[PDB]
Amino acid sequence: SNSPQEEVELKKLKHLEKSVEKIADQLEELNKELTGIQQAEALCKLDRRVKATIEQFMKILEEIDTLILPENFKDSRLKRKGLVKKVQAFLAECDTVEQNICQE
Amino acid sequence: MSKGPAVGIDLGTTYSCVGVFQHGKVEIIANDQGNRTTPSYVAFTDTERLIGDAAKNQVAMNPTNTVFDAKRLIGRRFDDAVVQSDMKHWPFMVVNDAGRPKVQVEYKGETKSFYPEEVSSMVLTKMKEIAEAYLGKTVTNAVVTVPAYFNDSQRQATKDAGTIAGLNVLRIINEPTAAAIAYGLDKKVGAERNVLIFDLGGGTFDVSILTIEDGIFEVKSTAGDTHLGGEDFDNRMVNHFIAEFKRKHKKDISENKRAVRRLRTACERAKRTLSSSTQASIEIDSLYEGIDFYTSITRARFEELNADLFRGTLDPVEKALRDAKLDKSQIHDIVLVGGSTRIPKIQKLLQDFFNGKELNKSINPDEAVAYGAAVQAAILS
Ligand SMILES: Cc1ccc2c(N)ncnc2c1
Repeated sequence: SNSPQEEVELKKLKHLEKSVEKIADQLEELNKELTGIQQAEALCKLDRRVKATIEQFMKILEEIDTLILPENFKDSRLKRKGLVKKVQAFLAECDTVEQNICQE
Repeated sequence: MSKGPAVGIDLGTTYSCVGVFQHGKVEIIANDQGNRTTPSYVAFTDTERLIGDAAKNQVAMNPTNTVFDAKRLIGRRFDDAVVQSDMKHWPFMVVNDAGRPKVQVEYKGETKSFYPEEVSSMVLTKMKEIAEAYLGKTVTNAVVTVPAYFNDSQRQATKDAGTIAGLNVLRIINEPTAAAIAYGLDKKVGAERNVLIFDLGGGTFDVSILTIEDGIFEVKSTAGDTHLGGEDFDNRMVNHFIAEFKRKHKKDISENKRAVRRLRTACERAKRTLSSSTQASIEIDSLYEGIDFYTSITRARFEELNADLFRGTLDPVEKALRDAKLDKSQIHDIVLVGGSTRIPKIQKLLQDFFNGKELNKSINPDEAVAYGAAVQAAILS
């Protein structure tokens, strides 16, 4: 049974999804420049950026964690898990970039 | 910009605060981010210098070149025991420069060193700027606070920071004294008053006993733990949760920095909630290995997890009474300062020790020292 209260939560999650789309675009640019190099000094310039992207994603997860959702709010709960799974996948992409750059 | 009033600045270990006296009331000024407190953090990046929230928010990205806890270094010699012990825990380099400590960072590609009072000036600069943005007038005159135990060297090095920041330091006042001003302890009719200031917050624990006669404040004794604070309470919640995950799922999340952080951030929100609620709920989706973490914490359990730490805050009070040569019955007023005094159990323990004596807590415990400092700034205007 769809409640007006759930709309408030869904809108919070829609903003977070939009923030993730913004950070994801930065990562796509980062991936493209890393692919570009792979075609040393350039790699530690990407270090500063991948570390910032990681942090932006970590701050999103921290914000998502502040939400407590009633089991009744099924659509919101599904949107939350989706977004967390989506962010975590991006964090694994981050870690790939980080482990490739600044290598001795 | 027109000439503005005098402000009160609480320069603290982990956070700073600024207040002004206008329209017969003290207003604690909020910063650019809307926060009433600003972290005592200064970061040096490849492109710029960040102070406060901007510096703290990027500590994870640049741990080595982000400076904090300058108050632990200011006015001290390099060979000082506190400096040697403390530096074993900072992500930044502390170097010896002719017997004096200096912090070594990488600012705009170059290796640079700053004295603790230079780093403090950068924080005081941000407080002045926070006050100017609010008033729309230029601020110079200010009252800056220092802990009652700071020696001659530590007191002057702070005055020096005010000068480097471009401030006219009207007076240097003890934090405990500024806490008594805020609650108008000095203006109280009668004889000499024995006052105990209980300070638990900003990563330090400070007990102070002062006696005030004829508008005179005298430090009769200082005690406490220089490394006890809110973060210690947090670890106990994190361990409790890590062990709960081990019980319920047989997986160790301790070795995963991101899992632990998500959990830590959630424990800080829970501890805060437990100051006003008897239970706090935590819902973390996919915490570690795809497992969701839905748990809850009681105020009772939180209290049990920190029982030794909480009780231990009374040993310092006992130590200070013995040094001031006072009985607990001789204490006229009890003042609570710092955020961690918001904890109901700490309040209960302290009130019981003082046989039901009511505690002074009306003024925000984070804003208390800065409130008084702003009252004193108005008086010296
Ligand atoms: C509301 C609130 C704020 C801050 C704190 C704090 N710093 N320590 C413990 N409890 C708190 C509660």
